[PDB]
Amino acid sequence: QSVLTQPPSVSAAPGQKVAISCSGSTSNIGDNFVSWYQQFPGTAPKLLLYDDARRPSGIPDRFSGSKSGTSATLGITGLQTGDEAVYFCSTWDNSLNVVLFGGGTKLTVL
Amino acid sequence: QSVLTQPPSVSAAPGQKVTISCSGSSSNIGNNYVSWYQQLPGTAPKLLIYDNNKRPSGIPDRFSGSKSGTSATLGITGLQTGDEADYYCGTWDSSLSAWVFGGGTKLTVL
Amino acid sequence: STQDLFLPFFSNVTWFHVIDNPVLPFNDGVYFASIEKSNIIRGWIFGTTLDSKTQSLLIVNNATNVVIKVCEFQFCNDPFLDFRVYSSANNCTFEYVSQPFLKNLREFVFKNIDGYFKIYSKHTPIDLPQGFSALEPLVDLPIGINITRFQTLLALHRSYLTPGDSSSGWTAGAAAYYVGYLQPRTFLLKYNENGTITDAVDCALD
Amino acid sequence: EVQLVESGGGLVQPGGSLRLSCEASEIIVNRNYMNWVRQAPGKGLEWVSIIYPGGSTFYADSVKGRFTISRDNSKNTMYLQMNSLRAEDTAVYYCARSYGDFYVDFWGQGTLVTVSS
Amino acid sequence: NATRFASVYAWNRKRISNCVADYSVLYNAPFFTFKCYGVSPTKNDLCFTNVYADSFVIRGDEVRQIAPGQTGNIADYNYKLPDDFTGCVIAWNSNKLDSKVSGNYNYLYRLFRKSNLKPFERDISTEIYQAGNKPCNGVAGFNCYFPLRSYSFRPTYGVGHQPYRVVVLSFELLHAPATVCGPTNLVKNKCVNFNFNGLKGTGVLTESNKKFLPFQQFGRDIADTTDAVRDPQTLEI
Amino acid sequence: EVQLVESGGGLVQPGRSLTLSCGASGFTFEDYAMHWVRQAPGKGLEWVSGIDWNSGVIGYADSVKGRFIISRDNAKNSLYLHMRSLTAEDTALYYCAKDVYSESGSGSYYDYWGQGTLVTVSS
Ligand SMILES: *[C@@H]1O[C@H](CO)[C@@H](O)[C@H](O)[C@H]1NC(C)=O
Ligand SMILES: *[C@@H]1O[C@H](CO)[C@@H](O)[C@H](O)[C@H]1NC(C)=O
Ligand SMILES: *[C@@H]1O[C@H](CO)[C@@H](O)[C@H](O)[C@H]1NC(C)=O
Repeated sequence: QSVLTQPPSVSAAPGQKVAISCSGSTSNIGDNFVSWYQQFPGTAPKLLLYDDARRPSGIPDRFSGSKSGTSATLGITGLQTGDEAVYFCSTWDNSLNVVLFGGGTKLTVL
Repeated sequence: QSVLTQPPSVSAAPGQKVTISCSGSSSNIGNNYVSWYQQLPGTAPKLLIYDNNKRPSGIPDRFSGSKSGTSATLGITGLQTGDEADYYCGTWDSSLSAWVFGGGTKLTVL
Repeated sequence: STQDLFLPFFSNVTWFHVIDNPVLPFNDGVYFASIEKSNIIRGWIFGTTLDSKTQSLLIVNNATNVVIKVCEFQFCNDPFLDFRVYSSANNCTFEYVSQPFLKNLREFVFKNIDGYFKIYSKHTPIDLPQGFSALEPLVDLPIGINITRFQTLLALHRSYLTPGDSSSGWTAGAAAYYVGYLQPRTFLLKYNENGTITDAVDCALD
Repeated sequence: EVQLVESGGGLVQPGGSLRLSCEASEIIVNRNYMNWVRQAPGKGLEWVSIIYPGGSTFYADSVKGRFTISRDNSKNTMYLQMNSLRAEDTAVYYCARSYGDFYVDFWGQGTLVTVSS
Repeated sequence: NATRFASVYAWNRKRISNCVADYSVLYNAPFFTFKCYGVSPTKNDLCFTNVYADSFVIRGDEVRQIAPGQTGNIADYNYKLPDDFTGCVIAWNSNKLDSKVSGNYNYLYRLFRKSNLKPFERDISTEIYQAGNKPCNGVAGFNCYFPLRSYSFRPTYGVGHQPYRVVVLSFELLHAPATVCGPTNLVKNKCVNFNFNGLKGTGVLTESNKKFLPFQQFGRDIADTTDAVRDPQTLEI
Repeated sequence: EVQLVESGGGLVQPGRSLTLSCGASGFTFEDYAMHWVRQAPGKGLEWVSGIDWNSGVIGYADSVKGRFIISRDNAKNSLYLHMRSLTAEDTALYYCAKDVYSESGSGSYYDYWGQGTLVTVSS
């Protein structure tokens, strides 16, 4: 059972570019699309991307990014003190046939 | 013509595992579930094995049931005196739309 | 030469205003009109009681869609649309949606016969005009219900969901709508070369 | 305690008619799939009839048409109407509850039946 | 051609109306069964106001239970066809698609119930069936059975235990304008009998040149002679 | 305009079953293939079950196979998940997620999420 592998936590000063890497294998990310979800504390997670690049209307432009291979990546800039949240990488599996999810990475504004 | 075939008798000494084989056309035992009943003398059949492997309601252990292709097998590690009874194998023959039972084995302890 | 439920030529149809929309009887169908610059007359409610006691009907030409429902809401004593001011609750049976129905003069004929509702219509660019225009069929709603009383709706600005606006309220743009009742008559219609009615002769006016 | 007790068994002439009955306690015969199975002395259980929750009945080949199974309205008891008997109906009929079509969990004690003069 | 099919206890009912139903494409995995009750399958020129497609996955030996006036595990408790069914029970083996080992428990059937199903009744409820005096208390136990039981399909079983996908098409006729007219081609320019939804006549049909307004479905000349007609199927004047 | 209401949320004992019965509003129900995603407190998301427009299930998570039964009615606009034989690890908050597709498994993105309900399983 392959599992998506996000970084446990991330920290960066405001303004810089922040990388969140969801690492998997050929069956999960190497063959299909990955989407990314944003969760604030005490809130229902919401769409922040899809099709590995595209963004839902309202999706922060500052947070965008696509990666190839077995890994996907999200890039963030203009980190406002409100952008502290948890980011999930969602993926489908072609072999095991069950949707996989990322562990979750929390973003801190220093 | 489907009616499962069972050896007329099987005999073993105590301490020797006893194997009983119920064979029938794959119309009823290859597509449905075997079940195995024990009839002590002058009594009423008592369910022994159900659903091709299980052992219900705490039947004395070491009683095993297996299904190989178009055949079913019952096994008793050792040949205890109390286990002496008639043994029957039953499947729901959908072609005849009828419960079909085996010939019955006269288990005798040597 | 057709005998059916027509509006007797030169009847005197009631006049109404917006600057009060009381319930009205529905004898044998209704010829309904409207004259305004901006759409203020939005929809109608039909039924024998216009309440949850018996089955009723609602037609509304929304901003982009016409919604037709027959499910007997608890209509407010002063139904209104700004939505949801009119209806309260309902279990629905029939439902229909289509394109919107419409210094302009609308027109409609509502007739319910043999368990079938029928709506005609003619939107025109414009004291009813002295001219003449035939009303092409628009829908034929198969619904087995009784309709004896109807009431129009409006789109004014200031009003309360509760029936608090009695004999007073928001004074919107002037919206005059006319109502006449159809009698069973026999006209001799004149189809022209393409099948477009151009005149009609009442067979008992004079 | 769970129990099924059956009565109606005795000598009878060929072509006779009997109403065997299955009485159910701790269980409700108007729901669990109930079955009538038989075994002539020195012979093998043979499926006679199964009654479904919904009233549907199934009978074997040899026992078709002549017989009938029925489910009482309120007595919590089931009955076999055996009619048009022959020599091959000598039996020790049992009534048994059968989870679905898979296995026969509970068996009644046994009610002899004889076809002779 | 859907990727997955509904369990037999929660069958779907995709209402179909206001379209042209070509019934030929259905003829095609080898259609081990294509029966019809009420209408002759062989060669679609009737108009029905509603077509209901009820689709599910039943094992092979129980395809014979999808039939009017039939009883058993499937017809009594899961899917009950009426005594006057008009439609076509289509079926086909699907051991390639619907028989994985990760998807064992995707297909369940209702093994227990208190009464037969009223024709075309769906019960998704999962109330613990009570088959005893003692209350079940909402937890399964002795004489307290959970109704739904799993097929647990395997690819190595027989052709009598393998998932035979099934689709039941019911054609229905109310006192409302029928719209499911699925294409009969009819000859033009030559004297020919025409039967337009019961409008029977004989004549020479020609490309019309008169402008019927969209609310008009007939054409009358002077003295009420039927001069033009529109096809209730392809809407041609 | 898309509100997803939940239900059936409340403490349940270690062995009793439960029925979470999501709802819907403001969108066509039988066109979209809904889901059910749980989240244990202090942890990330864990997919629990899926379903399609024909109510043909997608498959359950490996940990909950054979004890969760997901169904739906497109008439009552609902999506039920009858939990059977719960345990300690099954405590979580259950979002009634959504999918834009009707086939669920070409790599789909789940748009609208309900506020979820909390199921706690303790003595
Ligand atoms: C609506 O509800 C009323 C009151 O319960 C009931 O009498 C009626 O049959 C219902 N009608 C429909 C269409 O469900
Ligand atoms: C309309 O009223 C008549 C006369 O009482 C009654 O017979 C009929 O059922 C009513 N219509 C409907 C739709 O119930
Ligand atoms: C009828 O249609 C023809 C062709 O468009 C047009 O020339 C003629 O004026 C029309 N007659 C009327 C006014 O209906």
